[PDB]
Amino acid sequence: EVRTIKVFTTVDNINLHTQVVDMSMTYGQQFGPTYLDGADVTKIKPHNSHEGKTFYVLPNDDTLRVEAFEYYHTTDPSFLGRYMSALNHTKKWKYPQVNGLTSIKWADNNSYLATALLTLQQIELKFNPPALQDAYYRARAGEAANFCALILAYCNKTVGELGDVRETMSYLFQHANLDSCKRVLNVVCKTCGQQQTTLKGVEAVMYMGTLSYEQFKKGVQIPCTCGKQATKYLVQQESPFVMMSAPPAQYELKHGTFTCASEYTGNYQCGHYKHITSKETLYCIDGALLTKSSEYKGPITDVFYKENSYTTTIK
Amino acid sequence: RTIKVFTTVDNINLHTQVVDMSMTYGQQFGPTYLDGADVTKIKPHNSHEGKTFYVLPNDDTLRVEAFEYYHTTDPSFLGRYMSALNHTKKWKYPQVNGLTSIKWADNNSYLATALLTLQQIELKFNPPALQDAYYRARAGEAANFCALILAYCNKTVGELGDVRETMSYLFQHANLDSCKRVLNVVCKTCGQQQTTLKGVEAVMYMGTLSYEQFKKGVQIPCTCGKQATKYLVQQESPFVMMSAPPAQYELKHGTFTCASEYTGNYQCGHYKHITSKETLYCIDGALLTKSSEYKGPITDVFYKENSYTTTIKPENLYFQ
Ligand SMILES: [Zn+2]
Ligand SMILES: [Zn+2]
Repeated sequence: EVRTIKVFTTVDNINLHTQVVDMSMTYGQQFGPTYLDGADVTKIKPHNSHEGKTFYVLPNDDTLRVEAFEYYHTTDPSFLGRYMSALNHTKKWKYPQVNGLTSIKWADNNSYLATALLTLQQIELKFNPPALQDAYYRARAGEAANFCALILAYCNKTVGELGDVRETMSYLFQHANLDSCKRVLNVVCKTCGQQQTTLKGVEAVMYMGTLSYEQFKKGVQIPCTCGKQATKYLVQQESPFVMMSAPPAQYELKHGTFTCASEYTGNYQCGHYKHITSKETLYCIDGALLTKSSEYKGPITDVFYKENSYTTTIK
Repeated sequence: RTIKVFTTVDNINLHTQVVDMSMTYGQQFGPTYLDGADVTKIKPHNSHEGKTFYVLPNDDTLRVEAFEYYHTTDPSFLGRYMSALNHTKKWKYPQVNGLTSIKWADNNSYLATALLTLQQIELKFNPPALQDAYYRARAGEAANFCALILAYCNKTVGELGDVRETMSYLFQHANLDSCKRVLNVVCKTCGQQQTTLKGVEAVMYMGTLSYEQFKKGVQIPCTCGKQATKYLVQQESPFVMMSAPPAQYELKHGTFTCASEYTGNYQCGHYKHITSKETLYCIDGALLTKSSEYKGPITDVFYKENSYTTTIKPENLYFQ
């Protein structure tokens, strides 16, 4: 009167849970949304050949919730669904090697993801969630569908939406081990005196307002709260890299003075990112396309620099 | 001879300048504006001494000032803001039913109902520019707020606007972080699937005007081919906005906060605003009409909210 097969369910592909399913009910009626080898089988009834196979499901009990938390480092019950929704699209993208880096061929307004992925491959960073570390290793090998889908899911963005590199890195850095990173700034006003500040973690590696790391060390003019103008400069830096960002204008990149950079062009509300990396010369990676030149000038928005330990000699 | 003036991108940080009356403002500052009017090709006058002029964010410091005030990095923003402001400063902003409206001009009806709506829902803007201008607009000086909405939406004065699109852009610049929405979709073949939305997506819905109908269930396609039922499980927000393609719809006193009526089509049309107070009021630019009931082609309805949790049991969804 009820026929069954044995299957395995999982939210992480590591902890497998035996389930006996009724062959007259769909997987969705028994599990909720269900996937077999990436394929959506929610509307399907079980087949004899499915016996023994592993199905991804969403976490709808305490056991699966704890396992999702330990793998993704999220308590949001919608995370896996939104990740699977992104993954439906990113699994169709192509991820060619371009000058030895995994890129992404243009699809679905994904240029900001391409330059973020290329950047992550050139700065020293360790991700805390096992799912993000695991997917990053796979991305490095040219299978970046899981990693891109996770990026979208951790930024709560959907495929096709406009992405911003600065916001994207900020979300990802929040899931990286940047706790030891340290930054000390000093701000001097001719009338108010000087004020020092110490930043840790993500705030210690990102700055908004200047693209030049060397200008940041020499001092930048910023509005002072007294209404006058003041000079802010970097006193100390402890981090494996720094990310310098600014509202775009026209900026010149020169070989050997930076690690990599992002350029933003086209319609501002739905624009296009290109990646520039410094190797033996400058390479402009534009999705699957490659060009090379001695220098590069354009609307740069983010520049990444290598760092270890810096202390100023100023004052 | 020469005179001292102030340049600015945000009207907070003022940069002292000396200009000469023999050259244009443009030769000295680049593109330059005085209360929205383009004075790039104008020579300074005696009577300009001490006035504050907007300039484009043409070095790193000014680009930081513009970013901190407007929360955009678009280099075209300031020019577009000024171009709109040169017009919106000439609009009239009468008080209608205790609310700041806009007298009709330049196809601005969508901005009027957006402005009237913002004065009736709880919303905090993140950009200082929008915060400051909203407060001024609440008090009746809405020219800068209206010009900023145009700039943020990449719309020019005179262009046909869309209220739903306009609110999307404004909500994008509002603190909606803690807003949350949980939905359930039930298919007889596929079972249940729950979805959670945050931010702008948690307060906006396209497909039905009726908040009550959203709670009770709406029919949608399922990828298996049958129709499924989508309904609201949980809502945490100070308001919700329900939108639909325009259709004849009856608004009843006490059942909604305010709504937008649209007459026209995809190329050209006109919006009016309907608010529920002691009775229903249709604010049509400067014009006020009071009615016990209202019937019209409604496209957006706003409702007050705080915390909602469904009492539907999935197993009973179709007992209706
Ligand atoms: Zn000061
Ligand atoms: Zn179905």
